[PDB]
Amino acid sequence: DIQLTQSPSSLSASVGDRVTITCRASQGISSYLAWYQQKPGKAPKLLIYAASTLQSGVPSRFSGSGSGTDFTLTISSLQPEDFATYYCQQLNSYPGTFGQGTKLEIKRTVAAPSVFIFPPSDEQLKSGTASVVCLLNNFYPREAKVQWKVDNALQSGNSQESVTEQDSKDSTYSLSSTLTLSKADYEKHKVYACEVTHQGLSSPVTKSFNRGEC
Amino acid sequence: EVQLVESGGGLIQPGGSLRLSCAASGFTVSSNYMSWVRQAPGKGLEWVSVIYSGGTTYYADSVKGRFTISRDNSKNTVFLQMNSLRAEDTAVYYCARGDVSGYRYGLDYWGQGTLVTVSGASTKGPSVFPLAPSSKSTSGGTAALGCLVKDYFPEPVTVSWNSGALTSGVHTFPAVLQSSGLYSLSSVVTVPSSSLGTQTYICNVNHKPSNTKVDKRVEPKS
Amino acid sequence: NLCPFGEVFNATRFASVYAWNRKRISNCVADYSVLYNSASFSTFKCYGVSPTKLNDLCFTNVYADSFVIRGDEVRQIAPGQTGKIADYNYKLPDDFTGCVIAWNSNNLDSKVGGNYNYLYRLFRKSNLKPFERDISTEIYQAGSTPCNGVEGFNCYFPLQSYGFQPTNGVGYQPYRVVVLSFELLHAPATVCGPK
Ligand SMILES: *[C@@H]1O[C@H](CO)[C@@H](O)[C@H](O)[C@H]1NC(C)=O
Repeated sequence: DIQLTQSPSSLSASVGDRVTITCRASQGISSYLAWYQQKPGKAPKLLIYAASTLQSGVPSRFSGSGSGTDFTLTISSLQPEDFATYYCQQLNSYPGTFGQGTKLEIKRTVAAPSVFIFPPSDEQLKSGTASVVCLLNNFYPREAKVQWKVDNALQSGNSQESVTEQDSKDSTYSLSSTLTLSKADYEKHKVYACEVTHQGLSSPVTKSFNRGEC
Repeated sequence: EVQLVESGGGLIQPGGSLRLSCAASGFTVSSNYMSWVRQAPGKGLEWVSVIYSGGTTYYADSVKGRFTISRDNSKNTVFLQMNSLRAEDTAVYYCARGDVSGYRYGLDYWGQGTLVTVSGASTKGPSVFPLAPSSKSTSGGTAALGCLVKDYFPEPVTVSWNSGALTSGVHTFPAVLQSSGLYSLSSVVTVPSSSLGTQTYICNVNHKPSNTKVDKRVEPKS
Repeated sequence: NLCPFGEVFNATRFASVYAWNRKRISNCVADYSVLYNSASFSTFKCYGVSPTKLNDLCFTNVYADSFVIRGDEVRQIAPGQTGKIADYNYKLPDDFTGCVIAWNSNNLDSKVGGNYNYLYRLFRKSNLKPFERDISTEIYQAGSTPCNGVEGFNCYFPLQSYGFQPTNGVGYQPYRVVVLSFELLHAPATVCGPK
């Protein structure tokens, strides 16, 4: 059995930095190893084949090295578009084992989120449920906090969050938090608000609405 | 150019059978090694099967006896017949050109993927609601509006804006699995406040597993 | 005189599997049990015959097919097998009567840096017929567009190098293989042990 130990698991690097990822094989696999780059929601893309041969179309800043057990992938001058998960793969024998993956994050300057609050639609309220959405747009770093408040009571357990994958152009994130409550509960309160806390905000920002365009 | 197009994915109850297809154009499937690699949601990659130019087939231990790979030379398609499916087989299945054993070239051309969801749960079409841009003191010059795609099963849903014409500022968020066992997703877009009266914004939601296709118009409240 | 097994087994260089070597052995005395009683071979499988009974038996012609492959591919040098070796390089018939003898040759056939003198065919449109030797180096057309001897996109070099390094895993190390095919025809038997 050939075991592939790929390290690091994650790594954050600034633009223009030189990034190295290692893959280590349990047995001597000669030059039978490939490197893939996988961007969110897309199929893997072959970067280097035969351990060191760069694939056609792949930029010159990508390079492969190593033979036998220790292999490395280097990105000479990291670009924002280089954000992806990188996988090594042994091509020596079946079952063509892939590495664990290395999630590459682009280090960027801190960017504060742009906060937006959405009341529930009348179409949804007719159905018998209310979903209040809080959007946090284009922020860096990924660590943000959305706190729901309904009549100044801090809501807990009735919200879910979703964060977009890092941007290819500006390297920022976006977060969507949804406070869900029944139509009956929704009409018991007037003020709906989400207070956002982030590194790029000196004071927590609160965007709110009063149920009934008030 | 070289294109590999998968189809046949979707929801299948445990023990069920599914037949994935992979239509290739840009190379001859019968003159090539054609592999199938799968990816469990949020996990890594795993080779599943391969078909040689000469007819020889090979499978990964986890699928041996349940999966069958084949091809149609006249259609330039590669098939993977998955039988006796279990929850562990829930993954995005990709076909690729190449082999993984003694093949130094690796997998160069890959399909877009097809989500196979092995679950006992039944198919449910989404409900698309607008995320009403609150007409504030115009927010300077930038306003945000969106779509809430609530309670669908299984994944995925595809959200576009203005039939694909609007791409700058569009953020489609990863779906969340609610306590109901259903997914919910949102796609927002930032547009200038000045175009909130002049231009129209339509979100096109497509849930292929239930043949639902909705085009919701998102305009501000009054 | 004595059958030249030393010429076959103890050769300085071996062939690549795609262009396997064949040695016709006829009109001589062969001690098959002196081969079996040679403590060195990692494989000594016989099909349709025994290595001891082999001695007191007569054959019309005996062939010695020698070549180098990696250890995990030695399994393919058997009747009814599949893989890049059985399919595109060396195929044995199902009704095979003969012996398959292999041994680790990492000491002789693996250079520091990689031995690029040993090749194997990776691409072929169809499987080889038993005992077929395909030495074509013609650029492989994997698409619709003709190649015209130019390697490129969808135009492959059919043969691939083994790249044997001394640091390789034991299964992925070079192994020397010798296949003895026993032929029995209406013509008189010129190869025997104790006649
Ligand atoms: C090959 O060489 C060894 C050592 O010199 C010898 O013992 C053996 O008999 C030889 N093999 C053959 C087939 O002659």
